[PDB]
Amino acid sequence: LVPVYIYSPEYVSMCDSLAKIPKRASMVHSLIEAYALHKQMRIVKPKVASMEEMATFHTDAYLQHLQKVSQEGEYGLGYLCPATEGIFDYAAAIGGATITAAQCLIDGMCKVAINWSGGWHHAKKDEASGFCYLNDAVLGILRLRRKFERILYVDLDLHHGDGVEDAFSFTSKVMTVSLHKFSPGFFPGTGDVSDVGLGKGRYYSVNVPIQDGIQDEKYYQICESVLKEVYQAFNPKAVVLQLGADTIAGDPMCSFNMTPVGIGKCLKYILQWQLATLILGGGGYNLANTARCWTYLTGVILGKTLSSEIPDHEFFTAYGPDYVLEITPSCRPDRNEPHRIQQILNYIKGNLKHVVI
Ligand SMILES: CN(C)c1ccc(C(=O)NCCCCCCC(=O)NO)cc1
Ligand SMILES: [K+]
Ligand SMILES: [K+]
Ligand SMILES: [Zn+2]
Repeated sequence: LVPVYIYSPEYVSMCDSLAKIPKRASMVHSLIEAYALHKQMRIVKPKVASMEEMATFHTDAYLQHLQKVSQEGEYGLGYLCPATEGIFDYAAAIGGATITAAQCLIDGMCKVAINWSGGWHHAKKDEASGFCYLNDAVLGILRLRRKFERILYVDLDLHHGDGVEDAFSFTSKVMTVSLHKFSPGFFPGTGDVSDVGLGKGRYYSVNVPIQDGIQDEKYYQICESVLKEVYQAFNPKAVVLQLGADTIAGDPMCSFNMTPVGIGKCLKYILQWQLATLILGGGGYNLANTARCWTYLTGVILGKTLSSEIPDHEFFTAYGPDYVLEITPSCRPDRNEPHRIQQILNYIKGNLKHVVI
């Protein structure tokens, strides 16, 4: 019935410590609360993932090493994933939160479960990557598999959801769809349209490479085109949706030129399928804009229209100088040639023809 909102004071305090997005969790929760949206959701405390729960995907060797280094502060713990004190605990908290959301969906407690602090899509079974030390999305998908036969993973973060795609590269039980920037030197470097999965999983991986400057209209046209085909061919029983906000105009990633409205249209399209849906966050480095985005998306989920004026709350000053919920696109050029986008969409349409349930 009402959406499940994964939250607890302890969980947010933990997430707030993440070095790349300091206090972002509190900002997001704070704005959602200022709009009184929590009163329309079922608040559920997340559990902490146990070593064995994390091991449903990650290797013991990796988890044991992560735990060891987290104690002092060849597993990818380099420049992007430094071994800081307590990182194992922060990771287990987020993995546990996504698993908890998955469990709520399986129990039929709700049709939609939200963990805005999740979405660490780059982590591999035995390697940390791109600020991600644990892949909570994979953990949630594996939990959902207990109830739902086919799971669709959709990743709208600016970056390719390589960790999730790789985890399920060889299977047809989980289809991964990622829309992302694909350019020379842009992390992680994978996900061209020709990347369709491997072996029994061939054609069960979908990738839409996009160039700088994409805006809401074209982005939704692409997303609707792909998801329509995906739904028809794959007939998913549940969905895990990653909504990293690093695609939003104003993000220091300076790549895409989206607004929450565009991402909201993609979300609505998925919500109309009326399937169990696990909602996750992800990237988003302009903190106030990420809070604006996810708060607006929470409103979309609840079917509510929010006031344009940012309500007074703990982080009010961060929304200056205009203090409004809407985000204005930049004047950066759209580098996406219509013909190339059309080619990409047709290539994908053709690939999905190979998918038959
Ligand atoms: C010259 N020098 C020392 C460097 C140059 C470039 C990078 C980099 O791109 N790093 C990758 C940035 C991480 C992208 C992950 C963001 C995200 O939200 N993923 O989902 C690093 C160092
Ligand atoms: K993506
Ligand atoms: K797959
Ligand atoms: Zn990202």
